[PDB]
Amino acid sequence: APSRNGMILKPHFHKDWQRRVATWFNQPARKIRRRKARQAKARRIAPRPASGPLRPVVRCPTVRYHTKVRAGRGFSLEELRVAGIHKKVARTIGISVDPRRRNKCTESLQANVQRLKEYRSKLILFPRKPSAPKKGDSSAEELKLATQLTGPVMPIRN
Amino acid sequence: MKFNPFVTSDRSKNRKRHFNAPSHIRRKIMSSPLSKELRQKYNVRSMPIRKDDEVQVVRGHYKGQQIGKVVQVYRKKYVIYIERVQREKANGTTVHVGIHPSKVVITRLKLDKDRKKILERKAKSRQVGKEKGK
Amino acid sequence: SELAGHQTSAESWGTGRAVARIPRVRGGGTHRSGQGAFGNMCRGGRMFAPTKTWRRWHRRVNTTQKRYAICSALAASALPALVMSKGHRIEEVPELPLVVEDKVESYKKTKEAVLLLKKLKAWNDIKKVYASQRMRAGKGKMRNRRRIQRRGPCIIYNEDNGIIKAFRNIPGITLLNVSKLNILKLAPGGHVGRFCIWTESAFRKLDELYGTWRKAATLKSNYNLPMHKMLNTDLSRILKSPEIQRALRAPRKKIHRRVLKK
RNA sequence: CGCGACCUCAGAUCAGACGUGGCGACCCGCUGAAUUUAAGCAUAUUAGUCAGCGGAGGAGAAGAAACUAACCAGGAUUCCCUCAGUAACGGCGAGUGAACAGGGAAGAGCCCAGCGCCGAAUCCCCGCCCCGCGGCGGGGCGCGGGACAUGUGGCGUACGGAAGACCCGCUCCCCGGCGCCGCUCGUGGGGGGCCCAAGUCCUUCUGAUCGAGGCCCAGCCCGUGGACGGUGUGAGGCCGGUAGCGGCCCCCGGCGCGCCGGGCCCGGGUCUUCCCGGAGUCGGGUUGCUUGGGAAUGCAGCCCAAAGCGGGUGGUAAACUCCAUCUAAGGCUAAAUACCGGCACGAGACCGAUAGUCAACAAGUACCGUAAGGGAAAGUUGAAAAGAACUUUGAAGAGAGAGUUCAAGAGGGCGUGAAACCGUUAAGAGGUAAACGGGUGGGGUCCGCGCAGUCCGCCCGGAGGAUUCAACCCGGCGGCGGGUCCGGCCGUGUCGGCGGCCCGGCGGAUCUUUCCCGCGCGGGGGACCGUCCCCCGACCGGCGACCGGCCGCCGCCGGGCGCAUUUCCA
RNA sequence: UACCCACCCGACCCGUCUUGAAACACGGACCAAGGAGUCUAACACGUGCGCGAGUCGGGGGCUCGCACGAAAGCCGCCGUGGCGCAAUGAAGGUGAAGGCCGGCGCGCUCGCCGGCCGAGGUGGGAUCCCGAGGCCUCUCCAGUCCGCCGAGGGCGCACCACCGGCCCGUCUCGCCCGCCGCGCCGGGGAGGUGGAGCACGAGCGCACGUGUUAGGACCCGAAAGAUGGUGAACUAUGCCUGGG
RNA sequence: GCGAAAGACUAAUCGAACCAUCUAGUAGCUGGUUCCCUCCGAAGUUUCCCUCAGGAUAGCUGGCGCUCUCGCACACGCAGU
RNA sequence: CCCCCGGAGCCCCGCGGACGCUACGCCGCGACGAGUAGGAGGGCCGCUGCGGUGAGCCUUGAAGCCUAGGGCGCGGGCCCGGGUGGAGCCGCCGCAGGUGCAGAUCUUGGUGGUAGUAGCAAAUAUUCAAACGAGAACUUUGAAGGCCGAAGUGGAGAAGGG
RNA sequence: CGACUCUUAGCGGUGGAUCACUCGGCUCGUGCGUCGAUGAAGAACGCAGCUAGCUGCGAGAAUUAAUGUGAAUUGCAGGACACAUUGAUCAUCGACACUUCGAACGCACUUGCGGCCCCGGGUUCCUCCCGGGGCUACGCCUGUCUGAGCGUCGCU
Ligand SMILES: [Mg+2]
Ligand SMILES: [Mg+2]
Ligand SMILES: [Mg+2]
Ligand SMILES: [Mg+2]
Ligand SMILES: [Mg+2]
Ligand SMILES: [Mg+2]
Ligand SMILES: [Mg+2]
Ligand SMILES: [Mg+2]
Ligand SMILES: [Mg+2]
Ligand SMILES: [Mg+2]
Ligand SMILES: [Mg+2]
Ligand SMILES: [Mg+2]
Ligand SMILES: [Mg+2]
Ligand SMILES: [Mg+2]
Ligand SMILES: [Mg+2]
Ligand SMILES: [Mg+2]
Ligand SMILES: [Mg+2]
Ligand SMILES: [Mg+2]
Ligand SMILES: [Mg+2]
Ligand SMILES: [Mg+2]
Ligand SMILES: [Mg+2]
Ligand SMILES: [Mg+2]
Ligand SMILES: [Mg+2]
Ligand SMILES: [Mg+2]
Ligand SMILES: [Mg+2]
Ligand SMILES: [Mg+2]
Ligand SMILES: [Mg+2]
Ligand SMILES: [Mg+2]
Ligand SMILES: [Mg+2]
Ligand SMILES: [Mg+2]
Ligand SMILES: [Mg+2]
Ligand SMILES: [Mg+2]
Ligand SMILES: [Mg+2]
Ligand SMILES: [Mg+2]
Ligand SMILES: [Mg+2]
Ligand SMILES: [Mg+2]
Ligand SMILES: [Mg+2]
Ligand SMILES: [Mg+2]
Ligand SMILES: [Mg+2]
Ligand SMILES: [Mg+2]
Ligand SMILES: [Mg+2]
Ligand SMILES: [Mg+2]
Ligand SMILES: [Mg+2]
Ligand SMILES: [Mg+2]
Ligand SMILES: [Mg+2]
Ligand SMILES: [Mg+2]
Ligand SMILES: [Mg+2]
Repeated sequence: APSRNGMILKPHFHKDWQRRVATWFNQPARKIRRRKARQAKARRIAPRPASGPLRPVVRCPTVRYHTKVRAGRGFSLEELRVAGIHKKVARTIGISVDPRRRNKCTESLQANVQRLKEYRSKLILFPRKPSAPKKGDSSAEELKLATQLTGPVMPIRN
Repeated sequence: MKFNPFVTSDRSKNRKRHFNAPSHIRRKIMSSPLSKELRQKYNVRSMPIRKDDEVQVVRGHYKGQQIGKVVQVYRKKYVIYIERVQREKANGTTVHVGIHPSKVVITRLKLDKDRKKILERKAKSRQVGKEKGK
Repeated sequence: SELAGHQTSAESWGTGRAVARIPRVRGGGTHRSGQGAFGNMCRGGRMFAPTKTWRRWHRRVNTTQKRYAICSALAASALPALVMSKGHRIEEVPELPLVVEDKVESYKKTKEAVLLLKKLKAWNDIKKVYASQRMRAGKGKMRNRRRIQRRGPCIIYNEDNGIIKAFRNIPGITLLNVSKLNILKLAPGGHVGRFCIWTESAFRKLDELYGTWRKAATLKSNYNLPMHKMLNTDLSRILKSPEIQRALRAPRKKIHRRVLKK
């Protein structure tokens, strides 16, 4: 029974809500279950970017988010045979590989190739064995670091 | 303040851990201090009371200075009986009166193979921590 | 429970058997037969509107609101009138914004922490706290809230270098890190002005923690102290300055008892 | 009229395995209402919900695009915030009602068939030995079987692949054991066992205290321990415990080196020759349920029923027409995600015996119903039974004495012991039922008194008796206020120093890439402005923000003052 | 004042629905304990507080085994996003400025070029400012200080009434256009009218109150409907087998 | 279901069993709705409604305010006249 | 000259201000006070719990209960006196509610008046003596009178009971 | 002062309120995430020196061995034990054991009937008979054996 100038108020409680109410008293304890995992995973893969593998630079689709730039799903294939990184190997050196990205432009290609050239340079490959062959960076730049990169590796700043 | 979670500190929960406590546990709970003389010689503060230890009553109506020997241990009634600790019933038939070990002092332990390794490992533990803090 | 007094299967045979029209328990050869269930009135039954779990338990405050609740909390930790008026037994303390050396961060035996609170003449607060021990009044006894006492002096420290181990046994003492201040412990009970004992390292950071007046916080993102609705908070001096006194109508204090009409 | 292959198909208490049932909070298939709402009601709504039924797991399902989009484009699934109560649906009413993008949690990708290549390169079960045996396996040896040519294994699967040619660069992992070395985060991984500070000190209460004063700093001691429980009250110290990178002993977990047994000749980039995709499916017609999906979102049944520059999608049917974007008809997959069942725990601004679960107890018990089902009531002696010996009356139940107790005015359904109601004692009343409101009077129980209640407090006057000062100076201490702002410290407004400016930083789409580092961009320096800090000088608010001297006054202490003073008392 | 008693006056038994209850209207023997406007969400206005053209708050994140912690603190996350900062049209879409002056197109109430001012005006308007004149002051006059009264005169907030103006939709009518294109192209004008509009802002968040709803919804109350189940030991028949 | 038929009977139940659930079904209709004091204080009329035991809107009511006025020798405004 | 209150001596004192000034305190004037439904305000009105605080109270006696005991408040209620009772409890400043009962043919439990009343009336029937026993109309034995009258109140079974 | 009645109070009953307790709930977190044809969940019947119920157990039955633990158990008995001893008791539990139903399994539900193997008595397999042990359910897989078919053939 309306009275004197309210709104129309279609509220959705006709169905049965009391049964399927989800209260959030887990909320602060879930903050902690995740925090241990986040930590226990970083201590498990000790020298490694804690954030995870490297993701590519990428533009947001619709015209309202035109001008932003994101961290994409994985570096594309067309990108990779420009920097000269085999597609199956990159999965093993912390490079997200997305075999599903149609490259339409050279602008976003080179901009995104640069991160892969940049990754190589500041990448330290612990060699396969202690006494191991080429492409494993020397022992000088092996003692220098055990540093997990807290936070995203090379964060994409708009 | 207690810190360790996985301990209770709950008014009714460890009242329940008491009067449902099995006989194996109830030994440690029915422990009574040792007299100043022994407490010097062994470096042991307290002991589970035994069947034939000697004892002085310290509190209660007939606290005194006479040294009786324990007779039995009502671990179910959770209280001990002593030597001349006794009252006269209506028919003259005397009964013992229970005494809680916490309200009694041991004056001469009844030694054993079992009891000695207890007194050693109690003392060795007491001076291990004093060496750890040192 | 969602099932309080709601697992009975009572029908309310009614209106012609002279009894009540209340849902009464079916059949049986017990007492609980023709009794009355699903009623707030009746034995068994349920309550009115069973307390449900999704009551809005938790509350909210604006960020700046609960920041500026700490400024007024701290500013009143000075001003011994406000402090003593909370019954914090500060009569021998050498100065009210009591600063201590940063040796205190490294004490590791309650003996030293007890010795410090004597030389600063802060014992008397724990002394008071020591005397306020007793049993709570109500049914709170049989729910793990048995004993109660006053609050003691709070101690603030910039780094836990062992100090919280020292001042841990002394009752009433709470430890508050500077970078993590807490209205619920600086101003217990929504009253203002509790005793605080700052260490030197923490006393420096305070202006860099949340700001002086003509400078940013530089540890919080964007925050500065609140301004004043008025500066000269005293008006006894305002009201007898020559500026005000000069421009005043002269008083009227010849209280005119009413005249009886003859 | 025989014997022999194979194809179909039987029988075995044949050799070896495996399935059923239970639980059911969460999960996955299907089935599927009506109360209700619309103020009637049939569409709608309740609601793809309850019940029904099937099936699982420690999570399930989903999942590697026949996607989203229209952008300078994104990139498996699941969850959270958001989109948004919005696009749409609807007797366009009641009501219903998504997604995309963006942020975040997490983040992992992969296999077949086919087309082909390879001497079936394969797999299973037997029998002997070698190791291993409480998740039955590896190693070898056998004309010991059998499956398989109606198709097993290796490469390979669309992100391309194979095969070739030549371009470049040089080769450890896997598993079965056998050991051994570091016990490997709650700050020694999981579990078990046993262990680790300090008063029963003085006095005093009391039935008994764990209480009240006291005790070398809130008293003694300990305090990395002051949580809790026990104990004849209210205990850090009496007892268990508590804290503690505290100790010790087993077991289990998991990771690290060695030995052995076996498996494995496994790359990377360039040019050419071919090689390709899942049919009674897609799609269309139609009918029914479903979504919000509309000239049909999804699902079905029936009918029709494909294609190979094809097919699907591109959210109003249709033709023509261009673009975009995927690759269906086959399969596997951890992580965030859910848990009113179960094991094991922890906590609470919760309830406190008609409350809290039906259940604090022999409770899903007693009991009812043929049965499906229904389903209670009921906690407390004391601290210790010390639970009333004995004498006596009585057939006995019950008493009277006695005794135990701090208490039986705590006696076995016994703490406290209310009201209704009843019993008797005391007092007062009583023909208009009682009760009641206003007003007094009479009587009572007590209560205040008085064995005068004459209530006190100043000041003063008088008469008695007693101690020391006030008044005054002198010594000391301590204040107050004052101004000379006098000397110094302090801060407000202003000015000067351009002095901190780089020995002050932070901020800024300010400016320079003359710079530096890294790859036009990023980082760093240098220029600029706004802001915050040093030197000194001046004016002024000289501000409770002080310090020192000088002064004036006060007070206290100590001296001096001995009595027309100054106090006390009556 | 409260216990008992006495008297004089007054005086019908409460709850309830009701035009009307002491009612020959209904509930009520008595006494104990229990017992009824709750929570959530969504609006709305009022009020308090923080910040203010912004302001958050959530989810995340960074910090603990919580004792107090499942707290507090912090984060270009702080704006991804919501709400606000802008409307109006069904939609393609457009989108809040005028005034003035001078100069130039014929000032043509039309089009263009340089300068000034910038949210227009009228009437009330709390009201501040300016104030003629007074009113004394122990003398006659002189005269600077201090206020009181103060006719009259000015700025004029907030708000109200009105007239103007601008944005968008629609209409009418009419003019000149610009030209990367050609005008079934786009662009401007005058007058009226539709609008939840602008016309130098007031929101956001957090509390609390009141009210209205959706919720079991202030408590108790149907006759029913639906889904699954259990019954022929009574009784209704049929059958089988016995007995009278 | 069963009925030589009365809507009979179906475990004290029959014009449609009993049990549990959906379920706290719905009620414009009865009944109840818990401490004091202080201030203000109604309606039973209007139009519309499958409206006539109910609502919607009018009034009448209260609360909250605000804008001013000037009894501060110096008032405009209103009105059951 | 016509002087200074650290003193004019004060009915005005402007040099310093109440006892009074919890500044949401205190005070002086007037006016006015019916009330259902309803609204609003105030409640040192009350109930339970939490954060504070009361150097609160407490085995020299807390809660509750009981009181022809002394009183305060318009009242909600409150304070004291005694008594019994045997372990905890309240005041103030804030926060939170499952917060106040006469009533609902209310729920559960308890208890009255009715009332020592209705009632212990279907099938004809008992009596004497003894025994036992604390105790006999009612048991047991004896004696007498009687009924059931073999389609039984007699002698055996089924189902059911256990 | 007769009795009755009423009011009030003192005490006494009746009744169980209030109050104070609480080995119980409720709620919210956390870790784990554990059934069964080698016979589950559930049900029946048994089992203590004196034992009905709850609980604990399964003819080895108020427990068995084992390992920690280290002197009780208790209502009363009664006891072994040597408390210098697996050592009383409790906890753990990893050795062993598991009556009858129950998916329940030879066929049936009366508790009745069988079959097939074995080993005791009987027999001297002589068949019963008596006693004891192992099998005998449905569905399905792989393999194995014995087969059937005017199914396709081949050889004859
Ligand atoms: Mg991440
Ligand atoms: Mg209940
Ligand atoms: Mg199953
Ligand atoms: Mg309806
Ligand atoms: Mg209706
Ligand atoms: Mg209807
Ligand atoms: Mg319908
Ligand atoms: Mg539906
Ligand atoms: Mg279901
Ligand atoms: Mg799966
Ligand atoms: Mg799958
Ligand atoms: Mg997606
Ligand atoms: Mg919105
Ligand atoms: Mg729907
Ligand atoms: Mg092949
Ligand atoms: Mg100890
Ligand atoms: Mg203690
Ligand atoms: Mg205690
Ligand atoms: Mg399809
Ligand atoms: Mg539908
Ligand atoms: Mg279209
Ligand atoms: Mg697929
Ligand atoms: Mg009870
Ligand atoms: Mg009770
Ligand atoms: Mg109960
Ligand atoms: Mg009781
Ligand atoms: Mg009781
Ligand atoms: Mg007593
Ligand atoms: Mg008692
Ligand atoms: Mg009693
Ligand atoms: Mg009398
Ligand atoms: Mg009438
Ligand atoms: Mg009448
Ligand atoms: Mg009626
Ligand atoms: Mg119907
Ligand atoms: Mg009516
Ligand atoms: Mg009134
Ligand atoms: Mg209480
Ligand atoms: Mg007691
Ligand atoms: Mg409550
Ligand atoms: Mg009540
Ligand atoms: Mg006859
Ligand atoms: Mg017979
Ligand atoms: Mg009486
Ligand atoms: Mg009584
Ligand atoms: Mg009871
Ligand atoms: Mg054949």
